[PDB]
Order: sequence, then C-alpha cells, then structure tokens
Amino acid sequence: MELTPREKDKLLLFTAALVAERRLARGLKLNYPESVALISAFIMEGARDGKSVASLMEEGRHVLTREQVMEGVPEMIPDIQVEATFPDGSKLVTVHNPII
Amino acid sequence: MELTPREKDKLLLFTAALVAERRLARGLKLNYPESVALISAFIMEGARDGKSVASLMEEGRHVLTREQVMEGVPEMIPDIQVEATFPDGSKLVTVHNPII
Amino acid sequence: SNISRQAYADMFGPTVGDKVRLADTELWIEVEDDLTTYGEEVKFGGGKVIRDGMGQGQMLAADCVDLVLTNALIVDHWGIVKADIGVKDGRIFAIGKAGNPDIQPNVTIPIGAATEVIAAEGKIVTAGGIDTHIHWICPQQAEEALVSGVTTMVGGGTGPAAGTHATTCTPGPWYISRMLQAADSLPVNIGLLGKGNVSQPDALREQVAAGVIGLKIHEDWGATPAAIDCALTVADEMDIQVALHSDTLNESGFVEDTLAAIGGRTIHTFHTEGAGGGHAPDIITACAHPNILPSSTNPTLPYTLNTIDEHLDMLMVCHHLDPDIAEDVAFAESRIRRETIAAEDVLHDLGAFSLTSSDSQAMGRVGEVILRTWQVAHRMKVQRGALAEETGDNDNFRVKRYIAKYTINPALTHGIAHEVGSIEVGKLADLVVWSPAFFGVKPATVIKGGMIAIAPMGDINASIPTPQPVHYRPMFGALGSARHHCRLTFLSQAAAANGVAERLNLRSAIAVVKGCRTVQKADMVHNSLQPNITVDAQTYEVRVDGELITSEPADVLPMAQRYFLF
Amino acid sequence: SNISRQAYADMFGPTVGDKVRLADTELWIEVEDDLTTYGEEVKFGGGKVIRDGMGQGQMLAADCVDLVLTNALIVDHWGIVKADIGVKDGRIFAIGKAGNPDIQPNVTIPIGAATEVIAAEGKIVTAGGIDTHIHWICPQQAEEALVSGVTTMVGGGTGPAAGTHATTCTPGPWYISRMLQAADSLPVNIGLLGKGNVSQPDALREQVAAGVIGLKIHEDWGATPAAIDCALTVADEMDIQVALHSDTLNESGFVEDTLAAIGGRTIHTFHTEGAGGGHAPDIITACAHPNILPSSTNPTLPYTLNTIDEHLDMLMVCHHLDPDIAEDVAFAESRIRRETIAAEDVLHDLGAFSLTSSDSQAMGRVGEVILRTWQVAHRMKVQRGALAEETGDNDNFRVKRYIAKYTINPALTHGIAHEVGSIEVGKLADLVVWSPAFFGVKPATVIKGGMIAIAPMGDINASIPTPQPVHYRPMFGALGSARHHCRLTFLSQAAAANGVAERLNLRSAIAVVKGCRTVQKADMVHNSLQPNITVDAQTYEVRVDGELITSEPADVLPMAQRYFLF
Amino acid sequence: SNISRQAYADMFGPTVGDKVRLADTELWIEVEDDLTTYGEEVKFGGGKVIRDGMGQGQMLAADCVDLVLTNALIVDHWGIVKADIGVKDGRIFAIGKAGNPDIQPNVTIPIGAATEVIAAEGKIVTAGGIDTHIHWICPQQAEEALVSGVTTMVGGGTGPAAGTHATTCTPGPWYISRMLQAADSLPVNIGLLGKGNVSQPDALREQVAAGVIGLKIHEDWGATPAAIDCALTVADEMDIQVALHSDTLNESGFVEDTLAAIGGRTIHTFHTEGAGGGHAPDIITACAHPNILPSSTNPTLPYTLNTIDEHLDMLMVCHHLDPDIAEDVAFAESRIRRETIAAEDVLHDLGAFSLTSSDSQAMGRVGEVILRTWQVAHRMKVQRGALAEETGDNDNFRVKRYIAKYTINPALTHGIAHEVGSIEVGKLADLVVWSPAFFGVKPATVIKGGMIAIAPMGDINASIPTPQPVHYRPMFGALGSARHHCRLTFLSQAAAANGVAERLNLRSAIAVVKGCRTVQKADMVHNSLQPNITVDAQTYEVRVDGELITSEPADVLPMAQRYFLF
Amino acid sequence: MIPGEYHVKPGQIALNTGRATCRVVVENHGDRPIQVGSHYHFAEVNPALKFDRQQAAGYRLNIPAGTAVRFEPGQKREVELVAFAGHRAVFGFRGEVMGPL
Ligand code: NI
Ligand code: NI
Ligand code: NI
Ligand code: NI
Ligand code: NI
Ligand code: NI
Repeated sequence: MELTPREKDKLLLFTAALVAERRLARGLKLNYPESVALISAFIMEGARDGKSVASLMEEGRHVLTREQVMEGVPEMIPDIQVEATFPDGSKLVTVHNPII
Repeated sequence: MELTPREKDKLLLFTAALVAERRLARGLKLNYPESVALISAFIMEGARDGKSVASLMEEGRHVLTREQVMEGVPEMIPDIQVEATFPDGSKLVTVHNPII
Repeated sequence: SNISRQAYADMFGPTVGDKVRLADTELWIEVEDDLTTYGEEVKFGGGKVIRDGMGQGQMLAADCVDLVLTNALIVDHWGIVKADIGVKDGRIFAIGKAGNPDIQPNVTIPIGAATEVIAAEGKIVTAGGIDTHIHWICPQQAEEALVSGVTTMVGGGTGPAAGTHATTCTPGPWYISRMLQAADSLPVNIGLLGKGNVSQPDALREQVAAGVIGLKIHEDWGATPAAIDCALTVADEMDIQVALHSDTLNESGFVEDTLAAIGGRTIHTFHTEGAGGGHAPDIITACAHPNILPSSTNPTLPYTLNTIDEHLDMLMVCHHLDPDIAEDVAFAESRIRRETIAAEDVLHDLGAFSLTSSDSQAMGRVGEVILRTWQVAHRMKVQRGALAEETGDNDNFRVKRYIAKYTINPALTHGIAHEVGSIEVGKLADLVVWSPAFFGVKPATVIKGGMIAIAPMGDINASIPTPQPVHYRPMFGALGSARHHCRLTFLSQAAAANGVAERLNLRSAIAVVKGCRTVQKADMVHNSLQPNITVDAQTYEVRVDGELITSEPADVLPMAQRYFLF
Repeated sequence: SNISRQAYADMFGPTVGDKVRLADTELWIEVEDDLTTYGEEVKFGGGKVIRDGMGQGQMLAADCVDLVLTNALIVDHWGIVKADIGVKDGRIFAIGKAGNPDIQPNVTIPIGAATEVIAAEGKIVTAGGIDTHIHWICPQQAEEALVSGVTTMVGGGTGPAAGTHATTCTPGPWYISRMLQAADSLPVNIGLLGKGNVSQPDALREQVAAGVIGLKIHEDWGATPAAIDCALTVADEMDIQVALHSDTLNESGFVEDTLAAIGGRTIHTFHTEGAGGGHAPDIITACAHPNILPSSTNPTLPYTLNTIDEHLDMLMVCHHLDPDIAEDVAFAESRIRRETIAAEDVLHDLGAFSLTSSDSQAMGRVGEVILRTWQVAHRMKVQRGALAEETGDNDNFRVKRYIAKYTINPALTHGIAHEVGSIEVGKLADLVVWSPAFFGVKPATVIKGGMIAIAPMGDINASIPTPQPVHYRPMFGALGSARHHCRLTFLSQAAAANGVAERLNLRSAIAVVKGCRTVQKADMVHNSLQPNITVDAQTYEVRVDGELITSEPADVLPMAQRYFLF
Repeated sequence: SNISRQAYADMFGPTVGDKVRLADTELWIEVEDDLTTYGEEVKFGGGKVIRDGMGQGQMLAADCVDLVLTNALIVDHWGIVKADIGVKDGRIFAIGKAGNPDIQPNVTIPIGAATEVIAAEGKIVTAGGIDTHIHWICPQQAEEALVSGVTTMVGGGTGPAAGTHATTCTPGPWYISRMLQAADSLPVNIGLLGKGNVSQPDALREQVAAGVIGLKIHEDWGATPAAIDCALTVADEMDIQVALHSDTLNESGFVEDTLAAIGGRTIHTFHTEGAGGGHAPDIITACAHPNILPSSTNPTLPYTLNTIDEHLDMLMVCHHLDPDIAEDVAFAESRIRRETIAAEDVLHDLGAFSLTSSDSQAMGRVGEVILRTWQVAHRMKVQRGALAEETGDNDNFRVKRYIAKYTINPALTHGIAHEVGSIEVGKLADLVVWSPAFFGVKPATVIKGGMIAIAPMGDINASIPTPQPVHYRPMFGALGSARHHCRLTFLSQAAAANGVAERLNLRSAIAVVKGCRTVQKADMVHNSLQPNITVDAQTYEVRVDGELITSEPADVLPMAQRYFLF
Repeated sequence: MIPGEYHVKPGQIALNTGRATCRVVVENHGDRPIQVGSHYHFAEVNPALKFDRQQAAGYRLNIPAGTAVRFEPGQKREVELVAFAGHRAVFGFRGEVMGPL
C-alpha cells in the first residue's frame, strides 16, 4: 500500500468515527470528540465519492443536530476542518457552525 | 492481550481493509492502497479459519475483478503477499496477478 | 549473442530510445543516452555478475565505492540517462559504468569487498528535493517531507506559536540556538531563516552571527521600505539570502515602491502569484526583474475546480474575516484571484517562475511540493502541447525544466548548490529511487548522505520485506549518530567563523552558505525568462507582450485518487 | 474613540469585572485587574500591532524578551489578572505591558526583532503542575502527565518491577545513576526519591550523595519507628524531604507512635486520607500537626457513586486478598472507608489538606491530578456554597486555594519553589495555555523552559495546523539537545557538590533542592489550616471541633463524558 | 508448622518434584533442585518478608545486590532449579538464597536499602536469546526480536538495499562505522558481519580492523574455494568467526570441494538443511564434521503441512524464477526438498544441528527463533518419545538440549560466551521472565544488563499497570544514556586495540570477541553429535548409519492460534 | 493507460561486440546438477564438467549478463564463450590463475 504518515494519520480519524457511529446508532447523545470525528469522516468519504468542496461545506452542516449531541457541544465546535484527496488532489473543507 | 509489535502492525492493515470494504459496498471502483488492503485482509481471515496456503493462493485471485478497480490498478499489483498465523504457525501467502 | 529490446528492458531497465510514462500522467521521458557496454551490465543476486573475481574486484576500500546504484535511469536538469551511480564517503563519486577493471572494459566505478549494492534496474533516480518555504510549526513535517522525496528543508519557526503559524521566522539568538540544537534530531538537511523585519542593522547582524542563513521579510512583522532596505544591506554584507512576503495592504506603497526599495539587489520572492501574500493585485509582475528569484507555494498549483472555494474559505479562517463584513469580502477578492492563479501555471511552463515550495501548514502542503510540480507539467502539456525547446517525440525538456524548480534552483537561490540540489560529482548523496508507476508520488527508497534514511517496509516479522502492511518506516540513516553523519546543518559564514557549532555542541556535519548575492534570474536553470508582464488593476487580467495569459481549471488530476487511501 | 465591552472581549479577551466559567463546571472566575493601557494592546497578524516601528522596536536581543504571550488571563495563587507575559533566557522576565517604548506608553516588556509571539487573547495561562507522587513504572507516564498540564514529576522507581509497582523508591546508587541518565530523555523536570526504609544512616547518606532529592518511607519496606527516625535524621543533615506511607497494619504501633517517632520534624504524608495506605483507620488526623505537609492521591477525589466499588475491588487485585477469606474482607473494610473518603473532599475545601498528586499506576491516575482537583472544587462549591474568605460574586478565592494544591505547595514541600511552581519573575517558564471551554482538561499549548514541548496538532500535510485529526504530538522543546536545555534534573546539595552531573555525563540543566527542613504547614499557600480533628475507632466518623465532617457522592461530574472519547 | 504442597506452590512457585507444562505444548519440566530453606523464602509486599530488619538488612550498597529476582524457576543448559537470582553492577552476582544474614540462615544474596525486587514466584526465568543470522534490513527488527526474548543480535547489513536483502554483510569500513554508530540506538547487544567474499586478504583485514566480529561468505557475492580459503586465513589471524552460505549452483565444485577448501578450519554453516541456501542437494552432510558448527534458519522449523507451499512460492519471488520456465522449476525442486526439511527436525532432536537462528526478513522470521525451537521439541516428543539421555518422568533433558540452541551455542560459536548466553555468575544480566502459560511466546519482562528494557504494559493513565490494552512498550533500559550503559557493542580485538570506539564516539559499553577459532562441534552444549550422514543424489533421502531419517508434517502446532491476534 | 508503462523501441541488442569468441563441447560427468553464471572464469568451473580447459582459459559464457547455463547430470552441450577484457587479470574462482592471463 506504501502508506505515507498522512494516510496512517487519517486511519486514526476513520477509527474514531467508527466509535461515534456505533454510539449514535444506540441512541446516545454524542460528546465533543465523537461529533468532530463523525462529521470529519463524512467529509473524507464525500471527497472519495468525488463531491465538490462547495457541496461538502454545506452538506457537512446536516450530519448532526443539537438534539443528537450533549449540552454545550455545538458551541465547542465553531467549525470543522478536514483535508482529503479529491479527484483534483488534496483540498481543505471548512464547515462553519456544523451543529444547529 | 500482550500485543507484540507485529500484531499491532496487522491492526493497521485490518483498519485499511475496513475503509476499502465500505467503499466497495457504495459501488466505488477501488484504488491501489484500497485493493491491496482488501485482498490482504481476506487472506488473514482465511488463515484464521484454518484454510491451507495452497487454497488461499488461488482464492485470493477472486476477491476483486478488473471491473471493480480504477484503470491501471491490476498492473500496479503484480502480486500480493501477506503472512498470518495458520493452525501450523506463521506462513507466507503469495497471490500472483490477483486482479484479472 | 543477441537479446530482444523487450527482454533487455525487463532485465536491465530501458535503454536509448525507449520511452517511460511518468506515473499516471501524460508525460513521457525518452532515454537520451546509456553509459553501459552491452553485455557488461552489473546485476546482483544468486549466480549473477557482482561476485568475487567477476563484477567485484580485489581492491582495498580506498580504491572502490561504498555504494553502487546499478542500471539507474537518471532524471536530472542536465539529462535523462541510463547509468550506474557510485557513492563514496557519503558523496556522489561518479556517474558511469560499474564493475571490475580486471575482467570488464570501460569501468569508471570500481566494485570491491567494501561495496554495497542497490539494484536500480527499472527505477528512476533523482536528486532529493529542496523546500525553501518551511514554517517550523512541528517536527513531524520533516518525516512527511522526507517520505515525499524532499531531503533539504529551509525555513523558520519555533513550533506552533502565532509568529511561526504566520511567518518563516526563527526570532533571535536564543530561538535560533535552540532550533539549531533541535535540527540534529531531524533526518533532513536544515538551514534557518531569522526575522528580517527591523530598521536597525545590528538586530539583524546578531541573528546572522547566531546561525541563520537568511532573513524573511514578512508583512505580518511590517514589510515596509525601511525594513526591506535594512535587511538587504545586511544580506549584502553577510552573504545570506532575503526572502520576501510583501505588503498586501499597499499600506506603505504599491509594488513599484517595494521594487524601488529593493533597488536591484538579489531577493527571493515567496508565493509570487500572490494568494500566499503580497501587493494586491500585482505582486506577480516581479518575475520580469533580473534580481528577483520567484517561487510559487503549492495550494494554487495547478489551477483546479476546487482551488478558489478552498482558498476563499482558507483566508476567512487564517485572518478571521467573516463573510458578513463587506470590507473583509473586498479583502477576500483582493488576495484570491482566478486570473493570477490561472496565469501562474503558464508562467511556470514558460520558465518565468523558477522554484516551487510548500509554505508548510501556513497555506501550503509539506508532502506535496513534488507531486503538485508534476501535476502542473501534466496540465500544461495537455493544454499547451510541446514546448518550443522540445526535440523528439517526448517531454524531456519540459521534465528538465520542472525538475529544476524543486532541486537545483532552490539550491542556487539559497547558496547551497555547492553541497546539494543535483546528481553531480562531489555533492552529498541525497538520492531518491522511484518506481515509474509511482514517480513523484511514493518513492521506493530515500537515501540521505549515502545511507537509506526512510523506505516503504513490510511486516517486520515476515520471511521477506514485501508482505503487507507496507508503510514508510525510518531506516538506519535516520538513527542517532548515523543520522548526524548523514545530514547537514547549514550556517552563515559569520556563525561558522565564530564557532557556533562548537558552542552549541552541534553533532551533525556543518556546511556554510555562499554565493547568495550574485545569483540572478539568468542563473535559474531552464527558468530564466524575464517576460514583459502587466496586471490590469481593475480586472486582474495578466498579459505578457499584450497577450492574455490564462489556463482552464482541471476537474480530475493524475497523482491523486489512484494512489492515496484518503 | 470607544468600543463596547462585548466587542472588546471578543478581540482581546476579558477585562476587569468580566467573568469566565471554568470548562463545564459551576466555577466562575472574575478578572481582578488588567495591566494594559486601553488602546495600546499588542495583537499579532496581517496589518496588526506587532510590526517594525509600531508594537515592535529597534532594540538588540539583550534589551528585549525572547517570547511574549499577549493578552493572557493569568490564574495563579496570587491573582487572576489580565496581562502580557515576557520570557527571556527560558525564565519568566515580567508580567505587565508589552510593546515598543518608542511609540507606546507604560511598556515593561519590550518587543524586538528577537521576539517570538504566542497570541493568548481569550486564553487562560497557568503555571505547569507538579506531581510529587510518581511511581516510575514506565517512561510513557511522562508524556501523559505533560499532555495533562504537569511539567515536573517527583517520584521513584526503576520500571515495572514489584518494588516500584508498590513504592516510589529508586533503590541504591546504581539504579539512582541509571534513572538520572534516563531522565535526560524525558520532557518533564524530574527529581528522584530513594528507599528510606533502613535503620543504618550510611545506607541513606549513600543514596542522597548519588542524587536523590528525598527518601520515601513505605510500609512495604517496613515503616517502623526506627526506620522513620533514621530517615528524618539524615533528611535534617542533608536538606532533603521525607515522604511517608505509614504502617496500615498498626504492627509497630498506632498513628500516635508514628507521630512520636517523627518528633516534630518536617515530613510529607502521602495519601493522608488513608485508602492509598497508612495507619487504619486514623492516619487522616496527621493534618492537625504543624510539621506535617499533607497530600491526597487522586482516585478518592472527589467522592462519587463508583468510588468504593472500584476501591474495594482494587485492593483485592493489588494485595491478592480474595473475598472468600473473612480476615481479608476485615482488612478490605480497614483501608477503604466511606467516612474518610467523604471527609477528605471537605478537608481540601477548608485548606487542611495542602497538595494533590497522582500515585501513578499504583492507586492513582497520572493524567488526572489537575482534572480531579477541579472536580473536587466544583463538588464543594455545589454542596457548601461560597468560602468564608470569598469576596465578590465569583469563586476567585476557591480557585486560588485549589490551584496552589498542584503548583506552589508541592514545590515548597520538595524544596524546588526557587525554580518552579508559580508564574513569578525569575522562575523557569513552564507554562500551560488553556482555552476556557477546556480548562483543566485539554490544554492548547504546554511550554517547557521557554519552548513549546507538546501541543494538539492537526494533519501534518494540511494547508494549516487545525484540520482533523487533531491530537497531542511532541514539539521542538521535547527533541534531543533542545529538550536538555529546557528541562531540569533536580539533585541533592551533596550530589551537586560531588560532581554527579559530570560523572554521569548528564546533559540537562541541573537545579539543587533547598529549604526542605524549614517548610511547615503555615507555609502552605491558602492551605495552612490545622484543625482539631478526631476519628472514631469504631464508626470511622471524622469530626472537627466535635462537628461531623461529611459530603455526598456525585453521580455525574463535569470534565468527564463531554471531553473524552473513552 | 506445615503447609500443603499445593498451597506452597500457589504462594512461592513450584518446588522439587513438581512439574510444569511449557505453554500449550506436551513438554513438562520437573524442578530438579531448590536452593531455599523452607520457611525462609523472601516475598515482597504489604506486611511481607522484604522489610527493614527482617528480610532486608543494614548493609551499604557495596555489600548487597542491586536487584533480586525472588523464587525464580530457572531453565538453563545446566539445570532446572528453583532459586533467588542476585544482580549487581549489571551482571549476574549469584544464584542461591536471598535475604538478611542478620536473622536468616544460609543467605548468599544479601538484600539491603540499595536493592530493587522483581517477584518471580510462579515464573520461569531464562537467559536472553542470541540470534546469529540477522539481515539488518530495518532497525524495527531489534524491538521485534527483543519482545520475543532475544537480547543479542549478530548479523550484517546497511538497511533495505539489494546486498542486505540477500546477505548478512555490512560491506566496508564506511558502512561498518555507520552501522556501529547506529547500534548505540538499539536496545539489544550487537556484533556485525563484514563481506567475506574476496580473494585478497587485505580487503578483509580492513573490515575486521574497522569493527566486524566475523565475515559472511555468501554465494550471491561468489562462494568459491579461493574466497573461502582467503576468509578462513584472515579469521585464523584475527580471531573472528566465518559464517558460510555455500555454492547452491555447484558452479565451483560440489559440497566435498567446499569442505576441502575449508581444510578442517572452524566455520559456522548457516541454514545447514539447505532451503536457505547451499550445495544442492547435500549441504546437510556438513554436520558430520568436527570443525563445522551447524545452524538452522527458522521457516523450515518444524516441518508442517504448509512448509513446502510457502517455500516453493518464496523462492519464485526472491530469485524471480516464474513457474513457466522448466529450468527454473528444476532449480525450485533443487533448493526446496521435503526429505531434507523432514530430516532437519530429527537432526535437531539428536543434537547433530547445534543452533537455531532467524535469517531475518531474508527467508526467516525475526520474532520466531524461540517459538519455533519449542515447536520442534514438541513435535519431536510427540513423534519420537523420550530421548535416550532422559531420566525421570519429564522432558528435562530435551528442554536443556533445545534451550542451548539459541542461548549458549550461538554465544560459543561467535566468541561472546564470556559475556552472554547463559545464567552464570559474572555474565551480563540479560534475563527473560515468562509466565508458564506463555513460555516461549510472550514474555512478562525482558531485562537488559540489569534494567527492564521492554515489558507488556497496560493503560498509562490507569490506577494500576494491568488494565487493557496491554501491549509491549519500551522501558527505562531502552532510553538514551541508560540504554548505552545496559547494552554491548561487540568488536574484534584489532578494532578495540586501534581505538575504533573512541574514534567513532561509540557511547555503549564495549566487549571484545575471543575464542572463535578453537571452538569445535564437541564444544556445542548437549549438541555435539557427529553422525555418519549421507544424502542420495537422486531421491534426496537422508540416512544416518544407513537408517532413513524422516518425520511427519504437523497440521496444527502449539504456540500458534491460541496466542496471536493475526 | 498503464502507470509507468514502457514504450520499448522494437529490435535487438548485440552483446559483447568486437571480442574474441570460441565454442566448446561440455559434458557433466557428475551425479548432481551444475549451473554456471555469465561472468564466471569458465576454465575454473566444477571439475565434474569435462571439456577442453586450455581453450577456455581467460573466457566466460557469451550470454546476457546475470543469466546462467544449467548442466543436468549426464548433459552434453556446446556453449559459446567470450574473452575477458579490461586488465585480463583472473583472481578468485578455484585459485588456478591468481594473476594476469
Ligand atoms: Ni507568506
Ligand atoms: Ni509562509
Ligand atoms: Ni503509598
Ligand atoms: Ni504510591
Ligand atoms: Ni543464506
Ligand atoms: Ni541470510
């Protein structure tokens, strides 16, 4: 696979999102690291699908709502940023106020 | 668990194959690291099941076809090699031209 | 005895007239020359050539090389040639024909008992890359850059502090000394940049005497005509380079005022296109001047469908602008322009921009200098066709022009070309081995000063090194005292003369920078164009000799989704 | 020119009279004072204040600071104040107003070309924590503690050996020398404790002369009156501290016999509540004495619904008791008591217990000293309301009392307060930067001796340092020779005089302990209470002046599930 | 006072006559002797024996041990005995009875204030393993081997280069010097092998004078009679060992010609069975000769159902043979033979093969030398029953014969038995602690030179070291300067005399090899058999005294799927 | 599109041009196979190979570098040899020359 350090680092992010996805499925209200991991991994898969940066900047605001997270979590997350390999190379996706 | 470095290293390979398995399920054409991880993890589970080295050398050629991977990927993979603990200890499985 | 050309290429790699595709791009190189004698190629292995009395001789260590890279396809600014490479005492000894003079003809690289072998048949060998726009935000950037094929990193910083997040500056003697001490732990060659923004020359001389090889003038520390004049005066006295990130705000003057403050003195303009910073909207016109060495930072390379989107929302996070304020959106439409971003790719293809660099974690990607340079070359071949300089049915000249951007030209700009930057006799053996299918993306071996420092490595417990998982792991060239012997810390002439290495107890090999003040645009290898360039203040359109310079954005690029897991 | 207080707080952080909630607790701090001149605040960035001739001056390196932390909200034992912090030569230079004396008024922290900037607006800055109950079971504990905000670790051990699993003892000159050599590799300041359990003074003097800064008396090595007397006699001769884990079994005497053996000499009582060890059931009464400096270990802090359950089944694994034997269950109901565990939280709130510590991997959590100290303060505010010392509508005094428990008081107890323990001029610049929402849980930056040593860091290859995954990674202050310059190894006066640092070739900066014998309970900052305390031998009820001391167990705590992935 | 034998074994470990099963194999050891005095066993913990005035004395550091391993069950070539082990100044001080001479009888290991304790009751203690077939392909092999219980590694290489992928050779003075410098960073003892394939003695003397402790003759560099003769002449002059991988091709002669070139001089034959390399098909007959010290590499150990399949497809990748060419399949049926692979296991059981080794990542598994040695012993017990030397109802002799293969015999072969290789007074304290259920698979503690270097370690932040996840993590014995004091770099006598350690600034302890030329088959502990062995050139059948030597392949092995996650 | 693909010029390469060559009949008289590499000094191969050793003095196999010729037991074959070049000094092998020629 010849994995570079950045690819291995993203494996850590993917694994943290699996933890969050399983807790969400049980009906738990997500905490701070779980919410960040979940929305971040959604964006990485959207980049793999070939979605545009402008579409993910908007779609990333509808992954989790205020009712699916613990009190104070939306305010602890003013934005989420993640980079991934799009068809046209690495791009940065910034999602402003993702939880409303 | 007293995990040794080799056991921890194989956890990385298992995780990369989970990424690939989820992308394949969405109907994506797999890239180079995803294809290598997917076929490699299949072989490790076959060793855990107690399949023989000669059976996995053949079965590993039918995990992915040319139509499930991106252009050029079969030619980037002339073979796949992975070792795992078989009932009779560690053995090396070499799969020649796994994607046709 | 005869062999077919196809069987020959499978055993020894391509020869004269054969063509190779670079990774999944549309670039093809053609082998221009081959230094072997057909039938006398050296090959290592069970029952092969490199054996006692055969391809290996009886000479003592002093009369043979420490390492030979056999049947290498060299890609460098001077040629695309098939040859053996000899390394001795950590430096490039010869490019030619290896073997045993006792039984073989035309041997220029002798192989003996003291010789190690790297089998390069079917591989491309290049010099290690040189990135001159590093923000030392974290030490982990060194391994990321090394894995990508970059062996020298020039920049400034103290770690994840506000000053370093924004600028390549290592401020003051105490931080300079601490960062030089920290550099011994990193497996790349390093040179540091001091804070050049001051109007008192003694505050600059102090930083140069402490160890910096250059001074960064950054607008966040005030890029005024008086600070620029002061930094260049000291640079001329001390033989160090000045790197400029100009006054985007036009607060102290316009681009013509910055250019007048420079007064024809040698300077390196960072992110010359301007997105990364500089006089809005016409910093790009500096590439017309003979004393300016212009570089690009990589997020604008090449121009793609997602570039603007990620760049309009990048400036809103770095400078905290917010889309609600009209004056901040007017500022956003000032540093981020489609017209200069599209023109920059063409200016690279014509040789008007001479270097590529990252701007690591400060509007730049540390592991993507090489990868993005090749993506620009591909997008330019596709849109513009063959260069005027091109001969034959291949892209050899375009390849030589682009490889110079991250190898020899940064070295010449920073006064380190006597040590690194190309595969030439006497230079440090910082070499990168690539399989053609992964050229520019994932190297097979990274050699630092004659020792393998990092390489893809499979299961540690396996019966061979190829079984999964294969990932990049540090090698012996990156450990303790072996690392110190195989890397360089670059110092200014004043710091070396003053015994800074002995005072700080620096353990690595030391090299000194020289020739920073006499380098000019005409010295940039295959990238010496001084075009008559103008930027329209209203529309931002870039013209060269009245002709509009533009390009189309890519929707899909090579060296991207086929290779990376995320 | 005027600005609203809300817009002001968003740009520069809070000012006098503004209140901040600590993480998700019920504790609020109020800014007591602000050392700025409104309108002359220094801010770094594109077009901001810290620029040549503006907020940055023309002075040489000798006349300005190496680092400035701008607009910091300081939380320390002496005050909760808004100020700029200047650092020079790795030490705290001044707390005041930064800038350029050429154009700005009241500048006490000059900024020049040699100055790095950390933007602290909207952040809380504290001193680095000091944990004095470390079992050196593994080196990985150093990074875990550093990430939590602890910069100094005092303890004993040789690795995962039975002696170290149970006690903070580094036994003998050979292990002491090896652990001092190993300490150079760790990014925290370190001092070691020797084995104090012996009745021959020369076997103790030998360990002190080898390098230990203290002696641990532990019941597992026999905490008898003769061993205690011997250790204190040597401590009085050599100016080192004694740490005590008393005879739980009452084998050699009861608590009054241990106290008589001590004979009014200065001693640090570890886990004074008793769960961690000590005379059953009344070791807690030692906090009444003037020569006793009492600490708590953290699993009993604060008292919660799961405390007993995890503590009854903790003792059954550590000592291998088994619930089937009645005499082992009678022993289990002897070290683990609801009454002393509930009382300990109140005794911390009243200032009768002066320090908090971990007891790392030996009935203690290395990364939770700070976190649990704040959870106790929260649970005490909720149950008891405001302290008698409290002025205003805020928890400022309670905050000053609790922060002293893991900063200044451990430093005073171990004779290292001349180097570390608080944000005061002349002390080592070990500083922790917190965002208010993550106060006490996850720091934004950990500075060791003036260099950032560890910080949360995002994608290494990203265009900025903020993209995911963000996790703690070592910085330049934790590498090779830079680390040696930024950390301290503490030695006894005898070891320093005898040239132990030169003999072992120790590479880090050396500091010497002093004033261990003259420190008393009255010297513990905001924690000098000597209550008239009694424990009922039958019921274990704790009383102060005949009044029952108790608290209720928490079912939910702040600084817990909102922040951690597991 | 009396105690039942079952309660005794649960508190102190087994005693004389008790039997223990090794992991999940069919091997049982019986305690032969016990050096304690019943009732005077030392036990550490709350209210136990090792306490001031009790099991711990008043002696100064010079009169007591630094470390005691209490109630250890020793398994070594000389006996299977219950005893306390004392360690002082990083070396084995005594095997006997520990405690305090003031109150206890028959104390030979004194315990004082300067003593650390490792509780070994219920554990097996062995010497650290010695692997003499290392290819230095990557530094990560050192931790993998250390975790498996191997503390010394002898081999050659420069990293992942073609020469090293194939051979254990560190070619020439420059690579030898760089690898000796790199060795200081690794937590195992190291000795290097030079390239022995040359017909000029001065090219060999140069490598020995640079620091190698041996020379590898490998067929990939030409294993001709002239190169062999030359290497042995230099070996006889310089007191170094020669390791041989013979001419598989029979190019220069047959096995009798290689044996005649050797001329009765001392030599170590690598992978004597032949799959790993050597004269096809009869290299195995070398084990009949008195001057040959024969080792096996591990993939052929033991013979299993999957061995051939993975070995026929291993040679097709390493040498790139392809099944389409008939002459390459004829070559594949030449190095890979069922007959010699089945016979090798029996020859190990009879003591005709004296050593086991890996052949790390070059047809060998670095973490499986010990594990596979025990799997062979199990498969041989199951097929052949008790050895002729066996007394009692146990496998004690078979265990002593097999443990010698990876401990004392490699040490004797390489001239390092004066430092390591067994648990004997005066030797370096490289010790491995095993729980019986994980014997040979996953150790509980690995001690290097008296300090714990690696161990399984649980959650760093936990209240104890046992909570999940438990995985191997480096300890204090593997850090910086402590590591340098606890490991050895072995040098030739010429390199030590010439000041190579001072010239290269080597930081670790140095040891010198001696007695390589006088060791013979008769010196191999419990493995000195010289059988009258023949191999049929047509059928490849192995016979000893005309009797066919064969074994059956295993379908399931112990020390496999019950223990490993993958 | 194949990443890193070659476009090899059709044709043949002539090996060891302008050097003296000779042919010898070789027979393996041993009971075990013998394989000989491209650059081995042919006159000093395994003694079980029967041929005119004087004609092979200073010669090697005229085959692509790194390849070999295999002689199974009893196998007889005619091989083409090519003269050594450079200094024409032979050191090593069975130690028969150890100097010029
Ligand atoms: Ni810039
Ligand atoms: Ni920059
Ligand atoms: Ni305790
Ligand atoms: Ni403790
Ligand atoms: Ni071999
Ligand atoms: Ni080998």
